[PDB]
Amino acid sequence: QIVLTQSPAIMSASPGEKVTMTCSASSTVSFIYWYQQKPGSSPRLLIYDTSNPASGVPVRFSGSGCGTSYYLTISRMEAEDAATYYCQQWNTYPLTFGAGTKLEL
Amino acid sequence: QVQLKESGPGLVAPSQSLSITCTVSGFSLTRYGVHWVRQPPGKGLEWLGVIWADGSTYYNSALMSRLSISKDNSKSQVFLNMNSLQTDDTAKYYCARDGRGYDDYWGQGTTLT
Amino acid sequence: TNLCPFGEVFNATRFASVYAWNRKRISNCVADYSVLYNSASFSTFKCYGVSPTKLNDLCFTNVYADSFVIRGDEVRQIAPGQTGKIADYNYKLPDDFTGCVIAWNSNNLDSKVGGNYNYLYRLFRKSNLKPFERDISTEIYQAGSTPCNGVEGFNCYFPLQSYGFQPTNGVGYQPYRVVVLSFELLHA
Ligand SMILES: *[C@@H]1O[C@H](CO)[C@@H](O)[C@H](O)[C@H]1NC(C)=O
Repeated sequence: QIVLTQSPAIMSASPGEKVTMTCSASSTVSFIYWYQQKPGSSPRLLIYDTSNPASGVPVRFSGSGCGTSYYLTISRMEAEDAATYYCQQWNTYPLTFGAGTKLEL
Repeated sequence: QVQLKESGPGLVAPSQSLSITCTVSGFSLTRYGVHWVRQPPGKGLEWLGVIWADGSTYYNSALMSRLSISKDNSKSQVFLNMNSLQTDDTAKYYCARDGRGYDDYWGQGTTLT
Repeated sequence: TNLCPFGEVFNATRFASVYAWNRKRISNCVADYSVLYNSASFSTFKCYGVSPTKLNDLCFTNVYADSFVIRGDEVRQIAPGQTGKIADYNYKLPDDFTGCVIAWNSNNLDSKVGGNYNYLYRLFRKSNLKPFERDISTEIYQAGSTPCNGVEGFNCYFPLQSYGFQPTNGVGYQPYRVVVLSFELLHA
């Protein structure tokens, strides 16, 4: 399956300007894993099935989706700096990595 | 600590070959699985991945000539070698392990070309 | 009079493991099977006491739907009267039955790279169940004359174990989804 991604280019005036993340996929996918990256250096940290967090991440996250399209929503604080997101599917090979670019300043 | 570490990263040459090794400690290669992912400069990452107890292999690639896994299964290291990899690939190479879930740990190595 | 609908029963996602299965009740709707006839691609239908022709113009007094995730050998096991791990431990089904049984293969969704451990099944029991009853229990199994005192040890096992389904799965092993319906012909 190929997956396709959209992103804005945007200038903020405060936190609390709500944020949405989206991925769209060529064919049915049942399981997806949810990841955030900070620019400049790229360790990896994971948010997994049922959208429960790993250790060491803020509590305010929730994710629910519909077929060929996945969404999770974030409201406040450091994510405005910190969030770049990738979406990946684990139902059958090859495990395509996906692509994109996102920024806020 | 449970650890992944990167060893003999490739260094600049006119010759287009490059080598990199990654080393694992605090778990055995017979007990979990480790997955290998590559990033071109200025681009998203690109993936090669396999699930095993030991000795198994799985691949999908756009090109596979000279290409199959290379491994020193004394727990010492995993190894990559390609004739033209310097121009084609590997600004950075990354070393990563997976378990059943929510136990996934990542190591980063930087390759000079 | 209006749609039930069936789509919430059949089409919906993330349905139950073999034990702690679920029961749903359906009333006051149009049968309208023709949409099922057209849409279905289901690799098995078998019906007991009824035929797929002479199926419209039937009034069913109560309708119940039960959903499962299963490994293909169990798909033959789910027939009445059989023997095996399932028929002994889990979801015993009586020979006196009036339903019809539906199965389709979910490997594109249910299987997992690295295994979908969340599907759980029970391996030892002191006796074998009567039809349509559940157990949700744990009392550590003793395989000797001495106790293992409610803790792990010698000849002492936890009764629960995890299925694995993968890419390139054994075609008989790989996961299946099974739905069962029960009817009585006594009242509108
Ligand atoms: C199942 O749900 C999907 C959701 O997009 C829909 O496209 C499809 O028509 C549904 N199938 C049936 C049989 O209702």
